[PDB]
Amino acid sequence: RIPFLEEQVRKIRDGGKLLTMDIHRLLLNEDNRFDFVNEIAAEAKQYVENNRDEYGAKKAILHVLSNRMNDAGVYRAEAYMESDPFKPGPGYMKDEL
Amino acid sequence: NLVFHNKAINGTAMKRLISRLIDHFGMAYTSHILDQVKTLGFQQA
Amino acid sequence: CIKKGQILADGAATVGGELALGKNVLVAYMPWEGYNSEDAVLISERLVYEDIYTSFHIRKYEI
Repeated sequence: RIPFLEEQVRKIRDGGKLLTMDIHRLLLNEDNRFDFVNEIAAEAKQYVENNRDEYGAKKAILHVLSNRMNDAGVYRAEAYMESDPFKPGPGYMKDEL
Repeated sequence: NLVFHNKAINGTAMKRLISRLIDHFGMAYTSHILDQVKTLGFQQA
Repeated sequence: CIKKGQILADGAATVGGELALGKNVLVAYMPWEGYNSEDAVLISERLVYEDIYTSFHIRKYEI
C-alpha cells in the first residue's frame, strides 16, 4: 500500500475514469463490440421506455452500465452520478480548468 | 513489475515504452499512465 | 509653422508619423505548465485591465 495515493484515487473516482475501466472490463467479456453496443442501446431504450420522468439528469446508459457492474460484484454508484458535498450554495457551480 | 531506466529517454524510447505498456497493462491503464507522465513532464519542463 | 509636406495629424495605427501596428510588451521564452504547447501564449491580466490591446470595430447594417 503506497502511502501518498489518496488524492490520485480520489481524482480517478471523481473525474469519471471508473466509466472507462468498467467499459474495458465489460468489453473484455465480449467477442464482438458492435453487438455489445447494440445490446446496451436496446437495454437503455427499454429503461427509458419504462420510466421517462426518471431520466433527464441521470443517464440511462450509465444506469445500465452501473447495474451490470453491480451485478458482477463491483460496487458502482447508480449511473455513475455523484454530487459535490463541498458546494457553496444554490446557483454556485464549480469551474473545471 | 516495471524496469528501472538509468539512461536518457527519447521519443523512440517513449514510443517503445508506451507500446509495451499497451501490450502488458492494456489501453485502460496506459491512459492514466500517459496522463501522469504528461503532468510530470510539463512540471519538470 | 508647417511646410508643404509635413504631418499635421496622426491617423489610426500611426504615432509620430511612423506605422504602428502593435505594442511593445515584456516577453520570456520558456515553457509554462503546458499553456505554451504547440503555439500558444500565456499572457497576463495587465494587458487586459490597462487596455494595451483594446480595439474598436464598427459593423454596418442596412435595409
